[PDB]
Amino acid sequence: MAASGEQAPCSVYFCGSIRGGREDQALYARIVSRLRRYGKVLTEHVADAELEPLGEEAAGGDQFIHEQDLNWLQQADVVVAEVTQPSLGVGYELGRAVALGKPILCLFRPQSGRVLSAMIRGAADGSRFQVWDYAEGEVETMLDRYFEAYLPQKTASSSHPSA
Amino acid sequence: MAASGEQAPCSVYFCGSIRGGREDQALYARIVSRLRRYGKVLTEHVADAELEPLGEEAAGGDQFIHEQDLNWLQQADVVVAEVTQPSLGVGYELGRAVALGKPILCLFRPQSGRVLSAMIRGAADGSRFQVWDYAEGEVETMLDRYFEAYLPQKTASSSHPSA
Repeated sequence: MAASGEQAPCSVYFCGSIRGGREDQALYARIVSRLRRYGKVLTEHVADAELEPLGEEAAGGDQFIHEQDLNWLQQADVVVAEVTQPSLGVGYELGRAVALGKPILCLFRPQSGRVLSAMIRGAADGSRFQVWDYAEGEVETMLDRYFEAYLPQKTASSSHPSA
Repeated sequence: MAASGEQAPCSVYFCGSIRGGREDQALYARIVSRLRRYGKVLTEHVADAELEPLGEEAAGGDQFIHEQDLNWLQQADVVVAEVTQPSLGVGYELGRAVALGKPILCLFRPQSGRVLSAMIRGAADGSRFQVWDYAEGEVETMLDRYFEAYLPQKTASSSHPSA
């Protein structure tokens, strides 16, 4: 079936250190579901990691996981990383995005108030890089405020002017 | 007292997510002692964090901690980050070094075999970025092999040609 006469949305790269596959994996599949609603989620690897037996060394391909992550992260039109408890993938994904990434939204939850790493917090430039606070009960809101200041017509358009 | 008629060594930036101040803090002060022997350690903030009451929010300056870390990390002639258990500062320090850093040595311990993050491992380019394995009983060796392939005359020089 030919695609609708509409343009393609944007892409979102949600980072969320895996190292195994736990509740963060479940929260990731949900968070990934919202980002997947806004546009295309490139970090499909994440969240889609619950399937098959988990355990890092578990079949998967750490190199293939990162390889696609670095390439897609580079193909990401929009990037947001979840943060709360210590995380190497989140720190690397946020640091790499700081330099190779452009639009970077970071999230830290106060419910645990684990004080976001001083590095991610200090990186706070408020110039594409921002550390917003949130909780599973309002994560969608954090993205809603940021995206509301963003997705204006990309969200939907009844008219489709010639390219 | 005027400095000896010798040139200045190199500088080393040892990264080691703090978030509090624990054994990693003690292992950091020691590791920092070896790097401090090779040249100048810019991450003086780390390790030197045991003093005064710890607790992140504890007096210190998360922004000042990162601020100096980012600037010094940029002034680092050599950079090595410790890795083993999940860490946001290590992930960010390694990611930022991947892009802004140049010489980057990463360390992961097999004793716990926590499988280094797929991102740090996948970043394994072996072109300044390398993930070496080690244990508190041989950490100095990891640095000794890397530095042995490095600090040749900078270690010491009886002659001091004009410059």
